[PDB]
Amino acid sequence: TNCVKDENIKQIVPKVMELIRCSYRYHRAETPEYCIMVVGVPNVGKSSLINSLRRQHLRTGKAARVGGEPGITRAVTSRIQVCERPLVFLLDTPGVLAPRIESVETGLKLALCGTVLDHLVGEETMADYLLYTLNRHGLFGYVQHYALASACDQIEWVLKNVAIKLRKTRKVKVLTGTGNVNVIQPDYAMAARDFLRTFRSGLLGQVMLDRDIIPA
Amino acid sequence: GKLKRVLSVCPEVFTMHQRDIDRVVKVLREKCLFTAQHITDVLHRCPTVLQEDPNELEYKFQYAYFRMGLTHLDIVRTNFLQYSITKIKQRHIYLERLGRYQTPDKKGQTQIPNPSLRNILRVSEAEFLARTACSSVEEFQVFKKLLDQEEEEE
Amino acid sequence: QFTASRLALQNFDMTYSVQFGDLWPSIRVSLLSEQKYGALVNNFAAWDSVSAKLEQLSAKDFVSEAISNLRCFTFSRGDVSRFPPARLGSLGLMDYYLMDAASLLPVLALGLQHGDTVLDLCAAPGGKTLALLQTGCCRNLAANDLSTSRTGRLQKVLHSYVPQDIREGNQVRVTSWDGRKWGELEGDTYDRVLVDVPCTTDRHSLHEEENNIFQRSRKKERQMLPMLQVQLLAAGLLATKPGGHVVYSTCSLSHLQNEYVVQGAIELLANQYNIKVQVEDLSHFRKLFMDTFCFFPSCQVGELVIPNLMVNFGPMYFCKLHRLP
RNA sequence: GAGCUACCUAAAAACAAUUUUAUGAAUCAACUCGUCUAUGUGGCAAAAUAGUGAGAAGAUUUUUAGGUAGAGGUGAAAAGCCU
RNA sequence: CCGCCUGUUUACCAAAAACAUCACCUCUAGCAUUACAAGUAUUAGAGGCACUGCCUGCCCAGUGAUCACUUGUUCCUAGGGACUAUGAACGGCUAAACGAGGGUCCAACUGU
RNA sequence: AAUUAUAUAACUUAUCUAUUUUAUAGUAUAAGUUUGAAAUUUCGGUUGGGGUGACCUCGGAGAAAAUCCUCCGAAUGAUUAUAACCUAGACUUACAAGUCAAAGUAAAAAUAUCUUUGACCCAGAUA
Ligand SMILES: Nc1nc2c(ncn2[C@@H]2O[C@H](COP(=O)(O)OP(=O)(O)NP(=O)(O)O)[C@@H](O)[C@H]2O)c(=O)[nH]1
Ligand SMILES: [Mg+2]
Ligand SMILES: [Mg+2]
Ligand SMILES: [Mg+2]
Ligand SMILES: [Mg+2]
Ligand SMILES: [Mg+2]
Ligand SMILES: [Mg+2]
Ligand SMILES: [Mg+2]
Ligand SMILES: [Mg+2]
Ligand SMILES: [Mg+2]
Ligand SMILES: [Mg+2]
Ligand SMILES: [Mg+2]
Ligand SMILES: [Mg+2]
Ligand SMILES: [Mg+2]
Ligand SMILES: [Mg+2]
Ligand SMILES: [Mg+2]
Ligand SMILES: [Mg+2]
Ligand SMILES: [Mg+2]
Ligand SMILES: [Mg+2]
Ligand SMILES: [Mg+2]
Repeated sequence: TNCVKDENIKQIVPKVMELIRCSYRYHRAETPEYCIMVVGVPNVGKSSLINSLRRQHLRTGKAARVGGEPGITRAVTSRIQVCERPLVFLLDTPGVLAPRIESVETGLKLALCGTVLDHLVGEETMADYLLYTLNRHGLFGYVQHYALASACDQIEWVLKNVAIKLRKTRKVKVLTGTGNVNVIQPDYAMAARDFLRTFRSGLLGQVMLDRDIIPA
Repeated sequence: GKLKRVLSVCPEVFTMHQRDIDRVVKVLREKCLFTAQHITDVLHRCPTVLQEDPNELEYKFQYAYFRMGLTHLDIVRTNFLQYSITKIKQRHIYLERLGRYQTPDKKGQTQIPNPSLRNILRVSEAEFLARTACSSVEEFQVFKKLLDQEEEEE
Repeated sequence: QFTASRLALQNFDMTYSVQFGDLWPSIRVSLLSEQKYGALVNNFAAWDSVSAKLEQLSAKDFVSEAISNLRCFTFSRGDVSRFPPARLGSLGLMDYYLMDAASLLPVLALGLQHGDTVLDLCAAPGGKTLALLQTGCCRNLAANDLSTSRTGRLQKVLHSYVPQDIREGNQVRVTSWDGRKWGELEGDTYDRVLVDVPCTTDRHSLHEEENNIFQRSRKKERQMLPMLQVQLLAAGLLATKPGGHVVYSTCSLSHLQNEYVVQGAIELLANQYNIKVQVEDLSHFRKLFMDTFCFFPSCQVGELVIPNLMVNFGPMYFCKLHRLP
């Protein structure tokens, strides 16, 4: 499903109703009102799905606050009307990620997707993994958005160029033999934040992370 | 042109006493809450409304507004007031009891798509039964007699 | 806040629509429309008199036409004409009983034989008892009802119609005791027994708001109906003598309350009490009375009466059970 | 009872310097307001002080006189204001 | 994330995401000597609502084609006449700018 | 919500004018009808917090003279041999209401047989 462009969001309701048919309902067997729950890791579009269905069937609009940051929906809220003819109701729940993330790579792959707030994983480390994956997949689309000539495999080098392209500078305390001196420096951190953003928007190419480790 | 059609269908528009015209118009304004433009549309589109007595036009409008869940625009654009009450009740009630029609609820929603008002009334009885309700002509005649008895008891 | 009638219609649409498919609308409108009454003469005082006057009214006895001792007058197909209210005869007995014609079909299918003993496990005001006691020629008929207020109605009807002499003798015996308990009281006693279990009363449930089974407070009882119905049918199955016949009657259209209850009673009786009940074919019944009735034949066990606007004589379900041993 | 406050009518007044696509633009005084913190809590004060902040040629601010009165008035609706 | 923006508000616990706001939309009114207004539909009043551009498309008798029959509506009695003559509801976002708004991050800075 | 409602706005009949061959128009008022600007008054009781359902009077039955204790019914009809008046003494009972009844007299020539509830005021129907 794509929720910004409302693609394939019609097929969900017929399938969802079909599954309920085959199953049992017991306590709620007599109720004509269908309620269902959306859950997942944060920043996957759970709240978007609610609004997108709401406008494709009920044609009213946005009912759940939608944001570009993980962790916007805080608690399980009240019911929100989503459809009319089937009359399905959707319950919205806060994103829940995991107690343990299995492999650290599993945690990098989620950090790149925006599931993890980049500040408790490190912007620089996430940037290196992004470059590592982007080069292996052959999608050298970050050398045209940002002029990088032959391209590279060192995160420090590529981050240097993009910082120059964006004319960003910091005053950073560097620690030398004779003491501490504040030196104007290219903004590596700001470059990493912007470099990840273009990847998230999609202008750096179409990527399937699980292609390599779990092709199956 | 609007006068021409009105004069042909309702020749007595000029002859009718002032009271009769004012009552019909006032019913449309105070009681039916039609806009100024719609009043002209209804009078021009269905001139016979002037002949129809007051307190009977109001009942028909409220029947559409409340029981059938229609809006002012739908009533005007379909010439609902043109038809007779008997035809409206016979066809609507048959569809409702059949379950093929359903009042818009408080939210304004209907569980099943309601048939188009043009299909309910404008079309012929044979097409209306065959297509909108998918029933038999004999049942409709029996229903009409059964409905008639209830009105007497009512 | 949906009313009890609203809930009944709401529930029926959810379930009956699936069960009956394309036929649900026709049934839906018929149930909501006014019912059709079939006049049943009292025989006795006016065995001929009432028949002549009703014939002048153009009503025709369908039972007599079907045979072509119960004679019930009904109007022609699609005729909406009503019946004049029943009047007291010169001899002091009522001319006729106006009741649902389909309600009399289970009695006609019970195959009463002369010199028999009959029981109505739950005949509250039912004319089924009146039809049974009328020309049945069944010795020592018994009536039992869970309630006492409705038991009063039964005596009223008997008093108005049945002459004192027939009723005065113990040949008619009225009781107010639990139907399920009755099975233990009189096992293998009666040749023919009619069990009309409490049912969802679909037509009355929609029309009547008061004492509606679909009320929120009575939800507990409404859910428990299938269990209670099975118990009553089993008790009657115990009571009937070896080789006896019993008919299970239900007003509702629910598959749960019609097919599962009868088969459940058979299975429970087959296991706990080690008795085998073999059903008797009723297909020929559909052919006989198709003129004045319309039946949904698919039902594996029993015959169901579907109300249609042409013939609004539904709703009734009745299955004939013969005790092989 | 509108010498406070709300809105209005009449007659008046004030706005330096610096930049600007020339303005309900920018920087920032006078002036208007009152963001955040500490103090004060019978206090200097029945709402202040000290810092820190917002606007500052405009839907700006301010002065004088008049007007609308409680079943009411006024209100860029806080059911806010009318000693 | 929220609100288009500059503005406004609970004097004395809330300055805000609330109110107003240009723009857009709906409804009412064909008129003069005290308001509206010494005005007149490009006006005035009442009220709603971010604009911008982009989508969805309620809907407007049928069938043979300006044209014939069936409908529809009325009457006279099931027969006989008379008469028809773009756009609702919605949305996703100009997309920027701006903010003593509410969250978050980095750098620096420090007696936190 | 109940009671009102010459605030407006319509109408109808009078009244008053004109005209008119009975018609029109109008209208310092009265009586109606329709709208409702407003006005006045109220928020029964039992129900963990609610939501909900319910319940509030009387009769029958168990516990056995307690209970939010457990059941059935009634706001009855049927049945008729039609069942008067008058009057000791008692029951029950806060009050109110509700029961039984000898004697005497009078109709006839066995009682009604099954087994319940609503006061006062105020309105009705009659001879
Ligand atoms: N490209 C793209 N972006 C999408 C899609 N669906 C959602 N998004 C983006 O994801 C964000 C919205 O996610 P949201 O619906 O809040 O997800 P959530 O899981 O419900 N939020 P939370 O983390 O608080 O639990 C926005 O940045 C939105 O543009 C999609 O189909 N495509
Ligand atoms: Mg002043
Ligand atoms: Mg200056
Ligand atoms: Mg400025
Ligand atoms: Mg400033
Ligand atoms: Mg500024
Ligand atoms: Mg102000
Ligand atoms: Mg407010
Ligand atoms: Mg408030
Ligand atoms: Mg703002
Ligand atoms: Mg501002
Ligand atoms: Mg202020
Ligand atoms: Mg304050
Ligand atoms: Mg502020
Ligand atoms: Mg403050
Ligand atoms: Mg606002
Ligand atoms: Mg702010
Ligand atoms: Mg730091
Ligand atoms: Mg006393
Ligand atoms: Mg005596």
